[PDB]
Amino acid sequence: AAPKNRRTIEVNRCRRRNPQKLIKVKNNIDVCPECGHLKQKHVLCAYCYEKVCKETAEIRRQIGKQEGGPFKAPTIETVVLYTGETPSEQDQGKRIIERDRKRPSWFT
Amino acid sequence: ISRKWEKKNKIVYPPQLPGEPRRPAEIYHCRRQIKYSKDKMWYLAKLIRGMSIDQALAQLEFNDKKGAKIIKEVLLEAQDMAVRDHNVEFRSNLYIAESTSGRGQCLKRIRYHGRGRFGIMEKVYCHYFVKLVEGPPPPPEPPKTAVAHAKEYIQQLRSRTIVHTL
Amino acid sequence: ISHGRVFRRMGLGPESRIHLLRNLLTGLVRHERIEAPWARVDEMRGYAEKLIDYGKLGDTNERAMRMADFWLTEKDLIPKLFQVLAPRYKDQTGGYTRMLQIPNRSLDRAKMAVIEYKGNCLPPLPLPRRDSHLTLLNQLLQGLRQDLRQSQ
Amino acid sequence: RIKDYDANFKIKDFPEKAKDIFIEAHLCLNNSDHDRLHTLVTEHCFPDMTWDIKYKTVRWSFVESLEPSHVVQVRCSSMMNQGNVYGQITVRMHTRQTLAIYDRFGRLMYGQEDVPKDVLEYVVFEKQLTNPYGSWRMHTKIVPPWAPPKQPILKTVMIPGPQLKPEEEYE
Amino acid sequence: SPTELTEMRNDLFNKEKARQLSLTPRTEKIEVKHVGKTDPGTVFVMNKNISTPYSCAMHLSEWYCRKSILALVDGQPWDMYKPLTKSCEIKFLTFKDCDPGEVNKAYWRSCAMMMGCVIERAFKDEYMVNLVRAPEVPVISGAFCYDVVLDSKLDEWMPTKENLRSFTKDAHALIYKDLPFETLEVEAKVALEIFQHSKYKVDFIEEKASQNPERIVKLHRIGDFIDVSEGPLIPRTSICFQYEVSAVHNLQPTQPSLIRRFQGVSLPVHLRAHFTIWDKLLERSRKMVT
Ligand SMILES: [Mg+2]
Ligand SMILES: [Mg+2]
Ligand SMILES: [Mg+2]
Ligand SMILES: [Zn+2]
Repeated sequence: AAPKNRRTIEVNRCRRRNPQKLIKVKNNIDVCPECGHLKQKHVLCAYCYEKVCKETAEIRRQIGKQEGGPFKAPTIETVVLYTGETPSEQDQGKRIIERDRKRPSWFT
Repeated sequence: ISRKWEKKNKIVYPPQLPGEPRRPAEIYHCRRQIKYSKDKMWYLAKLIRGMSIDQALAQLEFNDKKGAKIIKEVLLEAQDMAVRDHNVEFRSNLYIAESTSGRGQCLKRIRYHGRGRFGIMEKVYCHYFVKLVEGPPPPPEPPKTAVAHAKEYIQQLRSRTIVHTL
Repeated sequence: ISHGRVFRRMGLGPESRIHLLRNLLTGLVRHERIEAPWARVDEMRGYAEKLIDYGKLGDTNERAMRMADFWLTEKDLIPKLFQVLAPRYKDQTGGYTRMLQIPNRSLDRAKMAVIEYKGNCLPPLPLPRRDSHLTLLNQLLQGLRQDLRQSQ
Repeated sequence: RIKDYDANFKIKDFPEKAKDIFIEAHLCLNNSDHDRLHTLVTEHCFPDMTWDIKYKTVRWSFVESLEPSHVVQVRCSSMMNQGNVYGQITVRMHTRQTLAIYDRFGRLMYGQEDVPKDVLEYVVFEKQLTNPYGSWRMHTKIVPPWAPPKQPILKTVMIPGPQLKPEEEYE
Repeated sequence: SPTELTEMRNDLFNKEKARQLSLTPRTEKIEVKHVGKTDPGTVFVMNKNISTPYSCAMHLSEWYCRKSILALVDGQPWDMYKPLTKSCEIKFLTFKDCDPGEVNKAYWRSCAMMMGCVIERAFKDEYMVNLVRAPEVPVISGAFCYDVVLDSKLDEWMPTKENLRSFTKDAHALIYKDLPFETLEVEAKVALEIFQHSKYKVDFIEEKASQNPERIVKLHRIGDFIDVSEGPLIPRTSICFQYEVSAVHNLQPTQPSLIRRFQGVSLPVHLRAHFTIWDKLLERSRKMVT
C-alpha cells in the first residue's frame, strides 16, 4: 500500500523524539580500582583485559617456537618462567617456557 | 558552505571591573563531513546535551553506535584546548551547553532495481557541533508541584475581567 | 511457543550446531582459553565440562575413547585430554571451566565471553573481586556476627 | 664600521632613542597596532611579541626609570650575505614597569593592575647599514642565567604523567 | 543567650580564618605528586595555602571528587577541604579501598559530630543542654556516640521512640542541606576564646593542647555549628545516606552529674544496605556500647 498524504514535521517530530526511541542513560558504570579506567560493572575492564591478552599473546608465541610444528601438543603440564627465576621441585617434570623480561606485578 | 561556528572562539570581551561576577569560559568546537546520518547523530547529541564533560565521556564510552567514538574524540579535543588556550583552570568542571548535528554535503550514486528501473542513493554526511561552559552543570528544573499548579490556577481566576462592558 | 527448550539453534541446522561447538571445544582444549560470542561460549561450555568427565573415565574405557575421537579434531589433543586434563581435575567433582563477560566486539557489536579451563599456565584473567572484610559495612556485619556468637 | 656607512651616528645620544623606541613598541602591543610595530621592530622579534598576545588584552605601562640606560657592547657583521651589512648594539635598561594580561573573557590572568615592579633587561638593536632606508629596531632580549624567575601566575596547573599503553609499567 | 552565642562564635571563627589567610604573601607555587596506583607521576602546581586535595581531585576527574573521602599527605590523614602548606606526595582514599581503616574512623567521627549538632538545637531554651565530647569508638562496636549533660529539670526525663524519630528526621534535614565540613587548625588560646562558656569543652581543648608539643587543635565547622574534633572528617554531609539516632543511655556512676550517651548508627551513600540488613544493624546500636 502507498501513503495517502505527506506526514508533517510535527507528527514526525513526535514519533522520533519520544523517550521510547531515545538513547537511555547507563547507570552501571564504575572506575576500575586496578588501573583507574572506566569499566562497566558485570563486565571485565577493557584496559586490564587488553593487558592480559598481550602478555598471553607473547606466551603463545614462545609455545609455538618450542613446539615447532602442528600436532605436537605435549603430554605434560606447562609452566611459564621469567628472567632470574628457577623451577621448583614440583615444577620438575613439566614443560618450561622462558622469557626475556621481568615478571609482571599482577601475574604471580 | 558557512563556517560561523569556528569563528566563535575569536571573540574577545573587554576586561571586567572587580565589581562583577566571574564570566564563565566558553568554547565552541565542531567536526565537519562525518560519514554518518545527521538524524542518527542527533540521538547521540541529544543524549549528552546537559551533562558534565566526564559524565558525557562515560556515557559515550559504553555506547555502541558508530558516531559515539567520533563525538568522544571531539569532546576530548575540546577539553584539551579549553585547558590549554581558553584559560580554564580545571578540566573536570565543564558541561555540554549545546550539542547539535547538521547536514553535511552529500553525493549521489545510483541504485539498480529490477526491470530497468533505478533510484538515487545519497552518501550521507553530517557535522557535529559542541559548546562547553566552564563551571558546574545547571541543576535540572524541578517537576511541577501540586502547590505550584494550585498557585497558578488561583492567579488565573483572578485575571478575569467582565468582558464587553465599560 | 517454546517452554523448557534447552538447546539454542545455532548454525545452519543441528548438524552445523554440533560442528561449531566441536570447533570451539577443540580450540579450548588446545589453547586453554578462548574468546567467542557469548551465546556460543555458554552453549559449548556444558559440552566442555561433560568432556572432562568422559576424560576421567580413562584411556582404557573404549566408550570414552570413541567420544574423545569425535569431539577433538586434532587427534593430538586426545593424549593431552587423558594425560593432562583428567589428572588435573582429580579432586573437584565439577566446575572445571569459568566464563566471564568482556567488552563487546568492535566490528559486530556482539556480546563476547572468555572461557578458560581452571588452573591453566596462562596469565590470570582480571576477575570480579568482592570488597574487603575491613569495609565499613562488613565491619558492622562482623559486629552483628560477634553479638550472636557471644550471646551463647 | 657604523660611521663609515652613516657618518651621523653618536653613541652619546642613542640610549634615549633606544629607550623611547622600547616604550612605543610596548604601547603598540597595548593598542594592537601592528603597522607601527613593523616600522619599529625586526621580523625576527615580531613573532615572539605577538604569538600569545592575540585573543587577549594587554595593559602595559611605563613607570619612571631607576638606572639610566647605557650601551654595553656594539658588534657588526662582516658580509655573510650579498649586499647585506647588519649592526647589533646592546643596551642595558633598568626600570620599573606595570603589566596586566587579561583572558579572552577579560579575566585577569597575570600581573597586577597599577602597582610597579622593577625589571632589569638587556636589549639588542639591529640596523641595515647597506640599505639607505634601514632603521634601528629592537631585535631581541638577552635573558641572564642568574635572573630571578618571573612572578608566579594566578591559576594552578596539572602536569600529566606518562600515559601508559597496557603493555607498559611506570618507573 | 544561645542564639547570639552561636553567631558570636562564627564571627570569631571568621576573623581568625581571615587572619590566617592574610599572612600568606600573594601565592607560592607548591608541587604535589600523585603517588596513587592510578594515573602515576602527575604533578599539580598548587597555591600554597589555598588549594586543597579537592582541587587536585578536580584536576583529574569527577570520579575522584565523587569517590574521594580522605587524603594522605606524606602518609598522614588529611581533610579533603583542608588547604595545604608545603610540597608533598598525595594520594586519595575511598570507602571501597583494601584497608579503609582511616576512612571508617573519619566517617564515624563526623557522624558523631553532626549528631551533637542536631541534639543541641533540638531542645527549648528553658532546659539546659551541655555537650561534653564524642569518645573514640571502634567501628566494629555497635554505633557512634556523643555524651551530653542535660538540665537537672530533666533528671527523670527519658526520651520516647517518637522523640527518637524526631531526632532522626532532624538529622536527615541536615544531610539534605549538604553542608561542607570546614576545618581550621589554630593555637589553643584563640580556641579558648571560642569555647569559654562550657567548661566541658574547655578542659578537652586543654587536653589536646597538652598532648601535642605545639598548642595546635582542630575545630570543625558544619555551616554554623563549631565543634572540637580529635582528627580529620568527611568532606560533605551528603556522604551519609542512612542516619538514625538509635537510643540514649544513662551511665551508672553519675550521682555528681548525670551523663547521657546518645547513640546512633549511620552508613555512607556508597555503602548502602538493604532494608532488612539496616534494620538488624539498628537493633545492635540499641544496645549500650562501652
Ligand atoms: Mg538488464
Ligand atoms: Mg533519498
Ligand atoms: Mg542464525
Ligand atoms: Zn582496569
